[PDB]
Amino acid sequence: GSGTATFGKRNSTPTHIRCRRCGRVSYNVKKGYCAACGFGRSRRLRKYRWSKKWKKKKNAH
Amino acid sequence: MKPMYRSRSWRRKYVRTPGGRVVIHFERKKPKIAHCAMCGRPLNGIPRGRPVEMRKLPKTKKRPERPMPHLCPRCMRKVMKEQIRAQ
Amino acid sequence: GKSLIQQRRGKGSPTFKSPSHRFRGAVKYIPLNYTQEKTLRGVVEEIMHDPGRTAPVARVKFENGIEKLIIAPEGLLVGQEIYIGPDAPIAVGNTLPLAKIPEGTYVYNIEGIPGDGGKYVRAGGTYALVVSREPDKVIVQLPSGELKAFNPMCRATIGVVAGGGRLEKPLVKAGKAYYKYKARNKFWPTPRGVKMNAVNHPFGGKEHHPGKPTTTSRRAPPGRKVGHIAARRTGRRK
Amino acid sequence: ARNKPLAKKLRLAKALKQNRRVPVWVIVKTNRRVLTHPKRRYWRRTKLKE
Amino acid sequence: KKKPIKGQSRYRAKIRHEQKKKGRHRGPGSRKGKKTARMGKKELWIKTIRALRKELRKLKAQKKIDRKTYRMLYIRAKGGQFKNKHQLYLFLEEHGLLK
Amino acid sequence: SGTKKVGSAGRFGARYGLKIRRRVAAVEAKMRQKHTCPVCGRKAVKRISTGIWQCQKCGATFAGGAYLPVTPAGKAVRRIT
RNA sequence: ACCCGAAACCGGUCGAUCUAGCCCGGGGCAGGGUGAAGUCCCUCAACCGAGGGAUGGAGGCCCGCUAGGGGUGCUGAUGUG
RNA sequence: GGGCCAGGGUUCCACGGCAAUGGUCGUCAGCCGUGGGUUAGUCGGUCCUAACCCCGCCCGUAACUCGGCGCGGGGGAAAGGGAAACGGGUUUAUAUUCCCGUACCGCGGGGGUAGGUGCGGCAACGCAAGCCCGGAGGGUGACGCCUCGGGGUAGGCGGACCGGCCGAUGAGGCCGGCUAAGCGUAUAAGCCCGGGGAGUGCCGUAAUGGCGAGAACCGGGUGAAAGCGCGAAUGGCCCCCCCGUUAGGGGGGUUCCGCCGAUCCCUGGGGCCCGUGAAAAGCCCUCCGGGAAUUCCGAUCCCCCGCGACCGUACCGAGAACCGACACAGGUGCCCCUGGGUGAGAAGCCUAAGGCGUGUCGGGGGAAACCCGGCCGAGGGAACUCGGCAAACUGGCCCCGUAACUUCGGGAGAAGGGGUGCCUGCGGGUGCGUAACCCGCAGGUCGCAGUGACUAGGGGGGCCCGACUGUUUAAUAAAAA
RNA sequence: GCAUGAAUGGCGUAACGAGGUCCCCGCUGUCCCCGGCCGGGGCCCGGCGAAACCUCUGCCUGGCGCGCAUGCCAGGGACC
Ligand SMILES: [Zn+2]
Ligand SMILES: [Zn+2]
Ligand SMILES: [Zn+2]
Repeated sequence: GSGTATFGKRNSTPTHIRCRRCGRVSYNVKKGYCAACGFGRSRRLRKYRWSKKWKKKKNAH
Repeated sequence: MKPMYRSRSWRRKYVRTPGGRVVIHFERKKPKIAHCAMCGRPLNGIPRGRPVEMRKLPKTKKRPERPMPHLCPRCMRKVMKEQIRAQ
Repeated sequence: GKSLIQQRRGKGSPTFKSPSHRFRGAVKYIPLNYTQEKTLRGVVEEIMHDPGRTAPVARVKFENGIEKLIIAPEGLLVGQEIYIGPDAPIAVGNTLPLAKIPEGTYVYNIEGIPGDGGKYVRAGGTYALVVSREPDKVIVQLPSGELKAFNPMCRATIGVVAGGGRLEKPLVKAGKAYYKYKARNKFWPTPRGVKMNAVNHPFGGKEHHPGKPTTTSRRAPPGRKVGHIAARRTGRRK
Repeated sequence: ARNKPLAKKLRLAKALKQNRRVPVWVIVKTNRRVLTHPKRRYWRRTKLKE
Repeated sequence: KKKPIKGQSRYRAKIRHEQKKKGRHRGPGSRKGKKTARMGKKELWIKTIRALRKELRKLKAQKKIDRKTYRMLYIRAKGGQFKNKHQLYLFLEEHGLLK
Repeated sequence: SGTKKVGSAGRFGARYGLKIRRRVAAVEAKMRQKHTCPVCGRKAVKRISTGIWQCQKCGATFAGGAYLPVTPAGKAVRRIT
């Protein structure tokens, strides 16, 4: 166990689906919030200074 | 069969069609019989059936024509005797 | 190190939270306004088994249309009538203030404060005894052997709680215990701290012995109160 | 899956329409400099982002 | 065209069934299940007791025995004294309880 | 039904120990008897649940002990009242 | 501070589709054996007793390549499978 | 093999192809090019609520997108609850969705009628049994595990008859002999209604059991799955004949008895809990209050007319369409279902239906040595080895027989011994039966061997540890932990 | 009793165990002592066709040597 046979149980509900706000497939469906933009958990975008992901979008890094 | 029909809440019947093909028919189970409010004994004159069957019938074909159709005859007579004596 | 079972229980996780939805509901007395200065009649409609209560429960419908759930006293009959109030006759199943209950009587479900709903003597098969009555306090002997003083206006029910003797029979099987404790979501099976690693328990270690006395101070901090807490003594009393 | 939501179905439809080859007239107009696009996809090999 | 089915035959099985009815292919060496598995217990008791009750009721209806005799034989049958109606009739004739 | 000692504890076979089996058998034998009903006064009382007993003739149902319809404390309070 | 290489330490965040625990709602376990409590009947004597035969279906019971689950030995095969 | 979730997202269908992909080749393809394909009042989502979650107020925090009790609002199940449709046909690809035939539910409307103002029964009850608005109560929805009786239905078996194929154009074998929702219609168990007045007691069940708090017994009421009639032969199935250059057209039949019988349905018993095995929506009835109705109002009853929105619907569903980098011997889904013989058996073996020859590189050969997987080996029988490791012995069923010890339950299938095939006739149990299932008896006879293949325990005696069932280091430790 | 001992329990114990250990019947290719046969590889032929690894090379006896040399010293062999 813990190897090849384990990955066969990935046929359940996906953990993350598309997010209506940011358009990225990071919407935690069971809990009900986005792991990228914070949709459904906060009104303001989830932005952190230690993260370069939101700078990569606008080539501003 | 579909996962919904895999449930045991459906009763399944095997039938053979006039065209010669065997088919599986699923039906919803009928409810239980009405029971007396006081002692819990089964009532009489109240047919069993799901809501559609119950609505398929007229008013007088789904309950007895006597006062307090929700009680069995002993309870009905007992309650009326007590009420008359109290009055 | 790592946390203890008692430490983890304080965070209210589902592993430790009680399943208060399988049960029939709390059994509290009707509001004191109804019961004080007035006496109400009620009829016992049903007696049933409460998953986590250790005692049977009963449904009562009062003359004012109020329905309530009570702890059934031993010998209670379905369809009988009970009375709640100062003028209630002294009989099993009747609730009335301690001031009106003669001494030498068995009572249960005593109110700690007038109108609190009852805290004391609620387990199955338990009862308390009325010792003395005074204008400012009523002395009652509790199941633990303590003489406690209650306000005279505190309410109690006459009789003994049904379901006594439950401990006479063995729980023969680990499965029997499994179902008993799963009914209320109590931590079972339980481990022994002496067989844990040193990271987990004060008594943990490769050797399966406590390296320190098992009597812990009452002033010890959380994560250390294990074994015999503030024990006056230990062992067998001769 | 047998049961699908409309929004996911529409996104899958957009991806399906995207997955096609470059027009031959586009190739000749561009003089063979444009021969493919980055959205080509094989269902059993390259899986959709959703 | 649609080819016809290659239907399996039951001729040998039919012959074997006739032989077994006669009493063949039934010895100890042709048995695999337990004797109870072969002739169940509760079903046998049900058959015999229902037969005995039916016979007793028939006798009472025909008036060959009185009410006391019917009662005594009923409790005896429940107790299991009689393993078959032949033994029941042997008891009747032996005790002279049959009119 | 013809067992010298095991009684109702014969379902356990050779398990759980002499004292456990004896105490189980005694408690169950006492509980499974027929008890006098407090209403109709006939020996037709059976336990339907832990602490709940019912008469099989008149239908009266009451609350009693875990394994016996009446306990010493209940008897004492009944006589006192 | 000529250039490369650490185990590690701190901050904020992401994870219970694997796996651990618990809650809610649901599907499954061929065939057979043994025979607990309960409930009885028959025969001779009767100052006591003695001799037989049923019924009933419990079990963290038993055999079992049913399905399903587990992984003791061969330290078997494979061990760029 | 058949049906189908999750996941995949065009992989589905036709035509045209083989530069690349496919463990070889390939004219083939889940591959490349072109053009197509998913039709719903009834099937699912949509409605209800379960565990649980979210927003607002409120409190805390330096503060917050952070932690939190109480009040108010909302969400939360495509296998829980929950209105209504099934046959035939059609396309290369869709059909409970399209076409024909026959139905049902929701809303609104029109013409009548029951009733407002009506009856039959001692009774249980039988009835069309007034309309609208608001409220209360009862029932149903609505429920654990184990075990057994009764009533059915799928499927299966034997016989007769009709048509057809093989066979000697003998005996004999096989193939077809079909029937949906909907509508109308009754009993079984359970419970009830009247009469009746028992005990040196009777009555009854598989069993437990019931009776002056009302038994036996004689009349009845209500009450399921089913069967029966229409639907319905004009449909489907088998066969025959004439035209046969393509292309077509007609005539027959499709009828009965006897058994076994479900894990599929309906219904009642009994037992267990220190274990008590969901809620709401919806639906039915009753009762209270209020509002109209008399040349008038008015249905839960008959007849008819109109309207019923949004989204999924192709396909695989796995030893090649999912996850694991793969057309991966793993995992997910074996999640639901299964003719005949042997047989206790959903075991092993053979075989019908359906499927496949793609668990996709082929050809040659006394063509060796050696390695993996199997079969047998004379004489001895553990002398091998750390150690009987591996293999071997026994093996199903019937009968006899069975020790130390013991917690009296067990040990126990202890140990050990005898039998087992086929054929010809009888006896027995339940049964109406010479139907079906099972149980004995006598005789004749063949082999080395009769559980002849398949299936299928080797046994006993000391000691240590842990009482037992159970759990553990997923990937070197299953243990005395 | 180098250095056991009574709830970090003492002693005993029926039933149970893919736990550890000793003995006996029966059995056998474990062994004396290995020999035949069957299917798949191995081998040859037609196709598709890699990887680990690689300073350059690559015969020996006595030795010197960072003390155990295919490559140095003296000898012996060696057709590809
Ligand atoms: Zn987002
Ligand atoms: Zn009643
Ligand atoms: Zn009673």
